[PDB]
This record gives sequence, structure tokens and C-alpha cells, in this order.
Amino acid sequence: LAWEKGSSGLEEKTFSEWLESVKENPAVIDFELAPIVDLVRNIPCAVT
Amino acid sequence: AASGTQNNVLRGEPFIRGGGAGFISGLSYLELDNPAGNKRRYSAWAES
Amino acid sequence: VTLMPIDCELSSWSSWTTCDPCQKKRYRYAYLLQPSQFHGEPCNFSDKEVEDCVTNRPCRSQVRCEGFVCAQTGRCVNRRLLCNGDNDCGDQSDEANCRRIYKKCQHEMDQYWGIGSLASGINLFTNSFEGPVLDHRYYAGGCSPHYILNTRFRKPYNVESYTPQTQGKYEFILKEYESYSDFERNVTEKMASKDRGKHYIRRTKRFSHTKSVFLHARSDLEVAHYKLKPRSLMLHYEFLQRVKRLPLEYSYGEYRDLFRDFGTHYITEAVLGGIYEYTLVMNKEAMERGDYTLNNVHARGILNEIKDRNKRDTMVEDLVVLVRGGASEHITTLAYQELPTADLMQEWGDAVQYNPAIIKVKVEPLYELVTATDFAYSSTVRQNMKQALEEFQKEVSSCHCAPCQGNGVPVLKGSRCDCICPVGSQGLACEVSYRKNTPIDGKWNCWSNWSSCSGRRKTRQRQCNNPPPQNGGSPCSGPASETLDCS
Ligand SMILES: *[C@@H]1O[C@H](CO)[C@@H](O)[C@H](O)[C@@H]1O
Ligand SMILES: *[C@@H]1O[C@H](CO)[C@@H](O)[C@H](O)[C@@H]1O
Ligand SMILES: [Ca+2]
Repeated sequence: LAWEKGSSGLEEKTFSEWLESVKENPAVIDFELAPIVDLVRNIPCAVT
Repeated sequence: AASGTQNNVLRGEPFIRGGGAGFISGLSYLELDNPAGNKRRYSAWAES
Repeated sequence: VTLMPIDCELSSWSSWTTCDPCQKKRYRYAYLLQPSQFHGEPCNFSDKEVEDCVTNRPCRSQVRCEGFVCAQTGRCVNRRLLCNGDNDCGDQSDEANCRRIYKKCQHEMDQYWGIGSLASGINLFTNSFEGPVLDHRYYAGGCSPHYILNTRFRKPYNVESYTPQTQGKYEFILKEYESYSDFERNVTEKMASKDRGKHYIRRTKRFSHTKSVFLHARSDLEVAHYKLKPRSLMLHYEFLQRVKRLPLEYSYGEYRDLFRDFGTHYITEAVLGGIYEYTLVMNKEAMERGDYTLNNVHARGILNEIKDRNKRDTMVEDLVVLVRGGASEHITTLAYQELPTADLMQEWGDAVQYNPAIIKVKVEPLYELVTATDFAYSSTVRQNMKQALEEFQKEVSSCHCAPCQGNGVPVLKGSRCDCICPVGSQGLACEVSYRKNTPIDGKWNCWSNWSSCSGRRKTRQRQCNNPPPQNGGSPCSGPASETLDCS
């Protein structure tokens, strides 16, 4: 899909084969964050 | 009296990092008819 | 051919060294003074003469094997390697009388491809692997799982990393030039009266055409990278045994044979690859002349008429292909005259993974192998070997060789110089060609050895070698004169 020059607009054959492959390995596109420092509970001296 | 002259140059320089050894030499084999790359060879490189 | 061949000469002999305390022999040697060329007769004599001795000087040759003596090879191996289920001595000695054996490798594990080939030192001047210097069948425990694709491998103890580093380049050029010319010039003149008349004609053509096509396509494929460890190395026993046979006295001939048998330098870092160079070079020409004339008189009458018509066409074409890694079925089809269909190219590169050549390599002088944990009087053997290495470079460097015709390249294997002939010229000196002329590339004579101490100088000339005859290429690759401190 990244190779497609795009002059036609989307070639649905390639876009669908890519989209099926996106089911097989995604990427984070948008995200909701909490700060790292809220996580930690196992470690000795955790609170400190 | 008549005079005529012509000139042509082509240079092309595919470069690759990562890929399986055969797929690399496959993709990088320059096509005069398709200088960016044959889409299946390119997809195979992108697999390897 | 314009030849009278050059037969070999070695020098008149050195004086003998005094008898070596530890080798109990004495040695005499000669310099190679003029190599065999044009099929002039060899005089090689294996470059040496040696004799036994009766002297009684003390010798300290007993550097202790701390672990276990490998009975046949004279190697030592550390005691954790006995009964490891592996041949650490070369001749399986270490695995004798094992009250139990302990295995380590849980699976079969290939040697990385060519890893035993990298184990050998190079003659840097012929650019050749000569023979075996480090034991790339030695595994020191080892058995760490390494993978390339899905294949699994064992790394020789001597090697720091063998890793795919999987890189590829293609570089292509195509060029065309063309030029055309056509000229036509005419005359006509007439007279008449009532009786007499006259006529004259000329017609002409001159024409020319030229073309070149040039194509070059190169691929470099680099699908392993080797680095050897800096030191703590484990030597191949055949090298180790000539090193234990070197004199502590200095006499260059015995040291010369180590460089012949085991190379001048050991390979420390190399990129491991396939190359597929293709070049196609074409020059094409055509020419014509046409010319036509008449003259007439009338009074009685006379006619004259002439034609002259001419054509030439030619092509000179050369193609070269070099391929340096892969498997023989792919290698031959790539080596075919046609630009390779990308399936071939794929199957070739896939096999480069299994049989590379060295693409680029960084090498260390072999005396850094010679070490106090491995040899007695080691530092004297090093200093000797350093001097011999410099004298050997002066012998193996090609400069003695008389110039090839047709821009041929000398490589000076053994003690013969043979001119490698390019495409389009043939014969012993590369003389025999259909072509008018060829550009020549420059190289010097052998450099003058040194001037005096307190600032020292070396000097070079190109008297026969030079580019200007028949309009050659570059004269140079380094400094046309050279100077240094004495210390
Ligand atoms: C060493 O070399 C010279 C040169 O041929 C010989 O006369 C003789 O072998 C000498 O000992
Ligand atoms: C003579 O001396 C140098 C040594 O630095 C050689 O490398 C070279 O051949 C030069 O002419
Ligand atoms: Ca063993």
C-alpha cells in the first residue's frame, strides 16, 4: 500500500489487503495517557 | 550543409538496508520500464 | 610478438646465520631478484637452504602447557575442554580415556558459512588467502544459539561477531552519445552558340555517424559481517608448528616461508558479501563519401562521367561480469551475457547468504599472533618477524614485473609474474589484438630502499610504466616521493 503512487486514488484491492494486514499488526494512532509514576507498587521503597 | 547531434544519460541508484539476501538483489535490480520498483518484488523485500 | 623471455634469478646466498640454540639448525637465503615472466624458466628452489648443527648454547624452549598437551599437534588445551564431546586438539586426543563425556550443544549447529575460510591469513599483495592460522573449528565451551533466517549456527571461539548486517546496493548507469553530419556541394556551368556548346557538373556527399552505448550495473550485497577478536587467539596447529620452528637468530628465508604458508596479515574485520558487477561498453561508427562529375563539349562531341561511392560501418563491444558469492547454478546463469532477469538475481542473493566472498577487509600484521603464552623467546620472534615482514613486502609487491601490453595487470603469484589480459587483447604479454590502441594506467618501479639516518627518504619513477604513450589514464595512487624521521 505504501508503494501505491495514488494518482487513481485508493486501489481497494491493495488497501483491503493492507487493512487485513493491519488487523495482523497495528500501530498506536491515538492514545489516552496516565503518568508513569502512578504505576509502581512492587519495588522496595515504592512510595519513596 | 547539415549537422545533427544527440545525447542521453540515465543514472539510477537503488540502495537497500535490511531485507533477505535474495529479496534485496531482487528489489534493487533496476527496471528501465519501472524505475521505482516492481510492486511484488518490493512487497517481497518488505516481507524479507 | 616482441619478446625475449625473462628467466628467474634468486641472489647469491647470504652468509650462514650461526646455529640456533633451540632449532639446532643454521640457515641461508637469497632474495628474489628477477621474477619468471613471458614463460621464462623458474628457478624457485623453494627459496631456501638449511643445515643441522652441533653447538651447545642454552635454550629456554619449555614454555609450560598448563592444561593438557595435544600429543600429535603440540597444542595445549585448558582442562575444562577435555571430554567436552569436542575435538580441541585437532587430532581428537583431548577426548581419549573419558570416564564420562559431557555434551553442551543441545541441537545441531552449522558453522557460519566461510567461517573456516576467514580462518586463514592473507598475502596482502597478491590479495590471496594462503593457509590456516586460527582454529575456526575450536569452540571453547561455546554452543551459544545464533540464528540467521531460521538456520542455527555455532560461532568459532576466535570470532567476535558473525552477523548478517544485511545491506544491498545497486548502481546503474546508461549513456548514449550520437553525432551526425552531411555535406553536399555542387557546381554547374554551360555555354552555347550557332556551331558550339559546353556543360559541366559536380555533385557530392560526405556523411558521418557515431554512437556509443555504455551501461554499467553493479550490485554489492553484504549479508554477513565478521570481526575477529583483538587477541587471546587460539591458533591453527599447522601455523603454530612453523612458528615454533622459526630461528631466534635472524636469517630471512625461514621467516619468508611462514608468510608463504600462512599469509602476511591476519583478517580482523571483514564485510561478507556477494558482488554482481555487469558492464556493457559499445562504440559504433559509420561513414560515407559519394562523388559524381561530368564534363561535355560539342562543336563533333565528347562526354566524360565519373562516380565514386564508399561506406564503412563498425562496432566494438566489450562486456564483463564478475560475481563473488552464491551457488554454482545461480553463478553461471548470472555469468551469462544477458542482463539478469530479477528471478536469477533473487536466487543468487539467496545463495550469497550460504557462500560469501570478502568485500572489504581490515587486517593486522601476523606478528600480533606471536605471543608469550604460546611461544618461548616470543619477543625476539616478533622483532625478527617484523623485519622479515618488511623485507617480504619488498619481495611480494608487484613492482619487479616488466609492464604488460594492452593495459594488462600483473599479480606476481609464487615466483612468476603473469599479465592478466583484459577483454580485447591476448597472448603471454597481452599483445595480440585487432584494436589500434589502448589507454595505459600508471604504476611505479620498486622504491629506493632508504637514504641515510637523521632524516630518511624513498623515491619512485614510471619510465616505461607511464600513461602518456597512446594517451593513458591516471599516473598515481600515492606519494611520488616519501620521507620520515630515523626514530
Ligand atoms: C650460493 O649461491 C651461489 C649463486 O649461484 C652459488 O655459487 C652457491 O650455491 C653459493 O653457495
Ligand atoms: C617505498 O617505501 C614505502 C614504505 O613506506 C613503500 O610502501 C612504497 O613502495 C615506497 O615506494
Ligand atoms: Ca575436547
